Amino acid sequence: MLVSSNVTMQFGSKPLFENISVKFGGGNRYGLIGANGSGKSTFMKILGGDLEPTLGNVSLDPNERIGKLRQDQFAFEEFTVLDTVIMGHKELWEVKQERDRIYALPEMSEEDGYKVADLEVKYGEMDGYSAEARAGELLLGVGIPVEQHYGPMSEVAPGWKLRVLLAQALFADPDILLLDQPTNNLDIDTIRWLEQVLNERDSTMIIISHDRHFLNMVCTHMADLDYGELRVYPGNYDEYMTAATQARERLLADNAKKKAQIAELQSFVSRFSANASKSRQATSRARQIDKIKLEEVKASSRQNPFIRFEQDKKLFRNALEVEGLTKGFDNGPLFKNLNLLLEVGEKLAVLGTNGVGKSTLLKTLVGDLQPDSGTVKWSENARIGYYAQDHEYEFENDLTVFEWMSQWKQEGDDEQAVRSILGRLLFSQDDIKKPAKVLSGGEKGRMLFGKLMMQKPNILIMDQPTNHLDMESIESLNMALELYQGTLIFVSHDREFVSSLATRILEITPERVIDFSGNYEDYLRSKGIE
Amino acid sequence: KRMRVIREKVDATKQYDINEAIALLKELATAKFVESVDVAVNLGIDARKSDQNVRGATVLPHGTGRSVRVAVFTQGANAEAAKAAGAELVGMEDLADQIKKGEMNFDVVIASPDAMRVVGQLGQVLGPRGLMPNPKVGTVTPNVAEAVKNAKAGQVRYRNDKNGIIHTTIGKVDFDADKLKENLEALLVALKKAKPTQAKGVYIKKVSISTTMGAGVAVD
Amino acid sequence: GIREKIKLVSSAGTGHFYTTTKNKRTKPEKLELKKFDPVVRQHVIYKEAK
RNA sequence: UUGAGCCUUGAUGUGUAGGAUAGGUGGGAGGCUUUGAAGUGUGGACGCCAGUCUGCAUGGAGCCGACCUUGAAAUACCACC
Ligand SMILES: Nc1ncnc2c1ncn2[C@@H]1O[C@H](COP(=O)(O)OP(=O)(O)OP(=O)(O)O)[C@@H](O)[C@H]1O
Ligand SMILES: Nc1ncnc2c1ncn2[C@@H]1O[C@H](COP(=O)(O)OP(=O)(O)OP(=O)(O)O)[C@@H](O)[C@H]1O
Ligand code: NA
Ligand code: NA
Repeated sequence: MLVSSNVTMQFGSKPLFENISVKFGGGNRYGLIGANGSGKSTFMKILGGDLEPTLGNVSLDPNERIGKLRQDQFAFEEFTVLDTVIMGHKELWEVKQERDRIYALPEMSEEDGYKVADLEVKYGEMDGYSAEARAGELLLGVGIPVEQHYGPMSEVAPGWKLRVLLAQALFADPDILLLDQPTNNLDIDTIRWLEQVLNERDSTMIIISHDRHFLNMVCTHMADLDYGELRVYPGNYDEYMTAATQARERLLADNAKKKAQIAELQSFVSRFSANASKSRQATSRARQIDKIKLEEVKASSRQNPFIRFEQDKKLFRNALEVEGLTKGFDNGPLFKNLNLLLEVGEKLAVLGTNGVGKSTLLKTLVGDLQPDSGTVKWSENARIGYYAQDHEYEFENDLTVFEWMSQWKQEGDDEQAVRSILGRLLFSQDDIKKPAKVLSGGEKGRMLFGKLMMQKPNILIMDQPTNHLDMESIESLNMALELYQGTLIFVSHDREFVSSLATRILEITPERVIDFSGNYEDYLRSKGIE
Repeated sequence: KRMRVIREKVDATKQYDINEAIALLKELATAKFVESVDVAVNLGIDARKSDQNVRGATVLPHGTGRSVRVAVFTQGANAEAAKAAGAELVGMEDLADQIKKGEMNFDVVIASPDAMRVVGQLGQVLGPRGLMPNPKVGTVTPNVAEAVKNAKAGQVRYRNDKNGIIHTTIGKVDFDADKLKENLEALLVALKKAKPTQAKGVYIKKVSISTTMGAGVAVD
Repeated sequence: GIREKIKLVSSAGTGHFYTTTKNKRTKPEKLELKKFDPVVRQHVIYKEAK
């Protein structure tokens, strides 16, 4: 049983979680849910053994192995696919690193004859012969080509190369699996495959995610990272929901009862205890208030970001006009001669399903030049806000959080406004002093909203605006973005968001481009799919 | 059929005697064959850890009753000494790569610490069948002439299944009872010696002796 | 109160430790001071733990 | 009526590329089937749905290893699991 004792990690000024001591394993699957800025990923890489915790320890049996899904894409670009998907079993890979390095220099002397001769028995007893073809029909299950998965790791297009890293996680038949944010920005069919395959093997995966479906399919227990503690609720996602809600509501009712019978007692203590001839009748109750002692209540970490988008100078008639749209890089033109026109106030839901130009069209519209389209045009007083799916480049800088937000304080906005626009986002001056590139995916996404607020743009463009974001920071978007009076072009990969937010629909089919007016419900009825 | 009528002829739960079991094997052997009989012993270990594996090789006192065409993978002085050792292979870079390129395999792999041609030429075939020399198994040894005796005298090798059961041929049905007895005993003793350090519990949990086509029974 | 106790374990290999107090809100990282280790009688580096 | 466990018995554990739903060993390579077949007369169970398991037999005495593409070989069959 992989066990952890009294971790108490402190990042900056307040512990994300303190004195956690818990056992894991036993062949169960544990969800790891919590609020978007609750340090769950920090706990995960503490548990794996990457970074040492502030306090306490984490012990795992040395023979039993861990497999963690890392986000370091193109960290393996130098060498090919079929060995980078194998090198995730570190014990059998150093074997090859020694086998293919000792051999080269001539010749196999009488230290080779016993350092490399019985090195191949390590290959045999780690099953090195059935390595590629056991990983071949795992990379094929993922969907990284079918027979072409080979050559330099730069050969596979960076659109979906991270599926190699995903398949690297469970190839080794690992007991402990620690997949972290497994299916962010990912499709649905390969998610179906992952859900079906995860529970085929008998391991002890700890899975951190925010969608209900994945957790319910592949979970057996859940852990929270709320209120600075993880307490394990057995069951499923709905079971955790009902358990947490019921327990918190009963606590906030026990509190009511204790408050009532403390206030009534204190009333008597205040009336008496100063009377000249009845003073000693308040002291049988002064000592009884000292025995009720309502239990500590800690603020829930969920919260709600008060996101409010406001236009600066509204525009009229056509927002944009685009004609000539044709562009292709390797396979051919993803979209050929696409014509659309957007009136002001329109909302577009341009969904693509994993690699049809669903993001590069938005990149062209915001400006990524050299298309065949010669008639892309914006409105005149147009101000554009952009949410690209890659938040890494905007944070590849050593700027602190607040000063980074202060790149765009408009003429009239001060320290007070630039800091209230993130205080509104429940960011603390506690965290105002930290470097920008150290924030989680959801925290970076919300900071990007804190930047979208400043420009007050009359056009909004979002490319999967909800990614690594929890339930509440998606609900705030659903209830704030709908009250925005400017133009909106977005692509939410999920279904409920587009069905409840769309006004017009425009998807790039792998050979052509569609167009339709009416939300995703009516589009679903037109398609025939329920 | 035969195996619907001998299923009642042999009992599974009852543990037979060492001599009585082999007598039953000889009386159950029907199909025309040399029928090299084997024994599977359930070693009590866990395969999840590399330190508890039992990879070994030992010489039987009577022998298996068959000969193996072991290939000497050597070179230089080592590859030249094996010529008069009564082997069935020649150790050289060309005879290994090109010669073994179409060739299937040999019974054993000669120890070639002097040459540099029998290291990885096996590839998928020379390792998939476990034909590579190893120091623990004695396949990769400096005394080619001495290892010739193990190659020709029945140097039986044994390695664990991914569960922890070691099975190997103990002889042929033509062998006599008082010879098969000591033949099995020698392998059992070699396993007892080869037992690893942290092998908790009782290590020999069952000794299932059997033939190729006959039945399989316990003896102790 | 807010400033609680830590100990600076010795990085000379032996079991020795100075004791100090550190404000864990402002400083979230460890302490690194060169302090005299009397078991080995030389100035080594003294990391903090507990 | 049903839980928990054990002995025994019997089924199931395919992509590719290959004849084809090959678990690992490795014993062997020629054995199974006529105290009644490969295929045919015919149900149900399982299923990545292409296929396996299964009453008997009018007729029945004939099917599977060698080749082959594979990291590896085949209910030719038994073993310990
Ligand atoms: N270098 C740092 N200094 C200070 N605080 C940091 C640093 N790195 C991370 N943090 C904090 O640690 C927490 C990390 O949270 P975590 O990464 O688990 O978020 P998450 O969005 O739930 O996870 P993920 O998106 O990675 O799946 C945040 O509160 C963040 O502010
Ligand atoms: N610069 C490029 N070089 C090579 N191929 C590219 C390049 N840009 C895009 N592609 C490929 O063209 C297709 C366009 O994919 P795109 O970038 O639109 O992602 P998506 O999966 O549609 O959506 P999203 O990026 O929003 O998740 C993909 O197959 C991608 O691999
Ligand atoms: Na993280
Ligand atoms: Na994508």
